[PDB]
Amino acid sequence: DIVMSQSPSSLAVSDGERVTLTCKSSQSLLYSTNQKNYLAWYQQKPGQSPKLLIYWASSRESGVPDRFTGSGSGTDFTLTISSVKAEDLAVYYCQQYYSYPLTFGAGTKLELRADAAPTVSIFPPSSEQLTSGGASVVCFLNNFYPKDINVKWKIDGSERQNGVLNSWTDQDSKDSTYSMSSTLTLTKDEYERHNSYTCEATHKTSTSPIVKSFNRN
Amino acid sequence: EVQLQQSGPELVKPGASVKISCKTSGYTFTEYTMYWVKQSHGQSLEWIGGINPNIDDTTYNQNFKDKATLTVDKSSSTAYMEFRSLTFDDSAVYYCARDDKASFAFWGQGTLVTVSAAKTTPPSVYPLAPGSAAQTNSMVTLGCLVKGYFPEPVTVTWNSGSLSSGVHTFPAVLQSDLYTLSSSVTVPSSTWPSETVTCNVAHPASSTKVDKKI
Repeated sequence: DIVMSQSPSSLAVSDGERVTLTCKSSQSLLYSTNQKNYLAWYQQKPGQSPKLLIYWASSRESGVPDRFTGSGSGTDFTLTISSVKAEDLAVYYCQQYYSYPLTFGAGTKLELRADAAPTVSIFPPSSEQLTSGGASVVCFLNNFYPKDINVKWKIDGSERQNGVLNSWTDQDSKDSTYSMSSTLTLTKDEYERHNSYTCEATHKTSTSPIVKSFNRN
Repeated sequence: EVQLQQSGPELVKPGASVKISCKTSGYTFTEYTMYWVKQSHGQSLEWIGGINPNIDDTTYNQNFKDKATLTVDKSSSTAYMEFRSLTFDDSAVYYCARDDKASFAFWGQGTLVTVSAAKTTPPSVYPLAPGSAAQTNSMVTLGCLVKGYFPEPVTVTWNSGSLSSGVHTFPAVLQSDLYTLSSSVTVPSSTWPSETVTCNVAHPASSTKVDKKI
């Protein structure tokens, strides 16, 4: 089957700059009789249907604005946007129509900028949690950027990876930031056999990891 | 121009069969072909297959062998798609694709088909509060955990919509055939703990509403 790769996966852009997307195929998608390239670029909004923008990889569809243009033929396919807007926050795809079965791309998403970082969001477990027979300590990461972050759970100096439930959010529409929650659940007698719980997270904009912990007794 | 109306969300158990429709209007059904695209993992798109309604030409993907058989309706002008032997990896949103020309293809609104061996439970909520007596930040953050509900979604507001600013809603995670979520809002230190706050969760599938004061 014809497989396609996309590069890069994600990139941070500002308002008004030029965005170039690359789609590469393993085989040639050029039909020699009519010099056409059977590939089309896609665009899907969060909560809406995916729509087409560029057909035959070099021509514009009616209804698409003049900022969306495409170039390339055969193997290298390029989609160049002249000036992005605030409504251009979407995920782009490229799909070939050369041979069956049809395959899709990996997906490219654009981001915004920049410079967000958290300090402390440590919440101890409440009294209503232990009556149900379990225990749960949470760690949020609000107002942080970029989304590439690593969370680590430490219990009395020992690393524990089982029971960690992570959850990432999308980009905010007010300050262009992200939020991440990490919930470690456990049973009730394991919570009483330990005292200290350390919430560890390493960041890119800091040269030292932020350490913070709390005690049970 | 052309309308592609599909079915709504369905709650099905594992082992049954689900049928997905795609109503066509505004154009003739016996001229253009219909395709199906399965969207998994949020962003990844998978091709299911296609059907020619006039000559009964049917092709399917290698990943959908003995799973998806396509059937068209020549009298009601609509398409049908049925699945057999549903498993846990079939939790995805499915679209019907209208192959008009090689220039443009029209899409539908999508059918959310989730599958779990799962009963509708009322959500149990617990308030969260920081256990420290003092802090260095001028803001105090709070939250409440929503655990043990089915199905999606649950609308979580704060103080009956008055504290709408600075709210952060996290997506749910499936653990033991039931979803869990959380929320965090930022509160200035001039109100807490002299002024009380409340968590308002709502579940229209269970018709419950519990208020927890922090």
